[PDB]
Amino acid sequence: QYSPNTQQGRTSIVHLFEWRWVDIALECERYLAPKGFGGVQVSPPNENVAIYNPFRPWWERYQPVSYKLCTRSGNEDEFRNMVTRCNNVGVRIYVDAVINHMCGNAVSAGTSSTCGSYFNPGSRDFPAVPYSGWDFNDGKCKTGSGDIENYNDATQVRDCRLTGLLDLALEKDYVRSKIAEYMNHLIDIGVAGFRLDASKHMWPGDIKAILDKLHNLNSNWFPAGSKPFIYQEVIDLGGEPIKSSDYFGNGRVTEFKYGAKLGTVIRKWNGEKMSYLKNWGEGWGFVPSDRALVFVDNHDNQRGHGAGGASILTFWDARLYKMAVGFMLAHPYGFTRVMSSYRWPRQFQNGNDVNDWVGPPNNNGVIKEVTINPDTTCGNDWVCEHRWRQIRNMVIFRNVVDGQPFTNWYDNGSNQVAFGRGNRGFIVFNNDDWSFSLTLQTGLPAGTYCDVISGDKINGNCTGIKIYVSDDGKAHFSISNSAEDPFIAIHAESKL
Ligand SMILES: *[C@@H]1O[C@H](CO)[C@@H](O)[C@H](O)[C@H]1NC(C)=O
Ligand SMILES: OC[C@H]1N/C(=N\O)[C@H](O)[C@@H](O)[C@@H]1O
Ligand SMILES: [Ca+2]
Ligand SMILES: [Cl-]
Repeated sequence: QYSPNTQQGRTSIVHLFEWRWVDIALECERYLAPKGFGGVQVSPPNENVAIYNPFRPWWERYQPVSYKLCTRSGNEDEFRNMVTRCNNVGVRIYVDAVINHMCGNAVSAGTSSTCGSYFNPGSRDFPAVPYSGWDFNDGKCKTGSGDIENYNDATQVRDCRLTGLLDLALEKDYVRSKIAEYMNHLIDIGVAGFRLDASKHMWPGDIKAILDKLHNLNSNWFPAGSKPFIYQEVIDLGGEPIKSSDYFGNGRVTEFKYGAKLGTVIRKWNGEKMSYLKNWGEGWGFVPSDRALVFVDNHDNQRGHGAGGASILTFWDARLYKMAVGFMLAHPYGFTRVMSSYRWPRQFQNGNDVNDWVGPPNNNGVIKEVTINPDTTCGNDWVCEHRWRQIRNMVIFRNVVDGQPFTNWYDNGSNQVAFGRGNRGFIVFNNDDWSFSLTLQTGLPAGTYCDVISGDKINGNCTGIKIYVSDDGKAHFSISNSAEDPFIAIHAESKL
């Protein structure tokens, strides 16, 4: 249950946030498969409320109306087509499962849904599922408002409404069955696993009951006995009665402390320095590596909607972001998820982005397709971080060094550090305000290696910086604090 089910040799998944199924299918074939990406986390594929005020925000997809595969990303046929094509090329699909709640209790009854399904929040009526008033925790929640009021009370955090979202009575067999019916439909379609949205707001035991109802993966693509990959979104930064460890029996958990701390260290906030990353991992109080799903930023906190705060690094901070992602992909801790976003007009007022609700690039509500520019970058406002040379090459770096131990660590007591992965790869970082020029032990076999951050290895030649490793495994590295990308990475496959 803790295995990603990716193809051997592929070690990361990418979140193609708000992408259309047709665009993801093409991407699997033209880019993801060729570049060695393990899989894709897709946005919720089930019908949601169509919110027009504000105009179609990204968060409307976290307010379910039914389990019909019909959204702004596409319909069920397009969804199945995407899963099939991606699987045939060795790229897995992971579904964002929104199973803790339905839509806001204050949402107007009617057919303002992505598939026209009728729903009535007021009377707890969702005929397309179907769910009724007997299927929600209204009578179970003990708060005066019916919403979660105090996170220090583990009970209301689970039984009450998260900011007004109707809370499903997950203890009922009927509700558990409708949810499992939905998930098994996806499993039989070919998905390899799920991101359980808002797991903190569900009892570990209720999740387990649901998981016990799931089938094994589609035997047309996976070996018999394969279980779906499960990673639960649990925000645990300490200081709360709920611990992410309470969920280890169901699968992996999102380690939000990872990005929050990496961000403060790289930004060099309050005395933090990269030299302190020598014992990065459990040594920093993180969950066990084999139970962790790590990432620098996620769809919520890159726009200040989750946990991590102002320390979180995103594509907006391009230079430092590439460094954080590089460190993450080079370090052996956890299973890595790469973010792929779209640009929106950030409008800061009193320290807060008033346009944090803006949905994906669109034409009157219809999501724009991902266009590919001649330099492999994307158009139509899709950022496509997964296509940035520095990030794409580190995704490959992780595959190449998979299994190799963390070794040959070096640091200058400040912000210039380096380390290798067995004898398959080596990486160097310079985050100090002065240049780095030193000869280091890399542990790599003698030869000429192409730096994969500044360039590529194309037809027996390097398009960027070249590194020369001597017989003793030593090599000289020179990185100016003025370099566009203040770090260098070389591996077994970038060797000339
Ligand atoms: C490497 O690049 C040089 C030009 O810089 C060229 O002369 C040479 O043929 C290239 N090597 C290969 C193997 O293509
Ligand atoms: O930040 C509040 C809440 N909001 C959420 N999404 O908007 C998360 O699913 C949940 O884990 C988090 O605790
Ligand atoms: Ca709940
Ligand atoms: Cl997440």
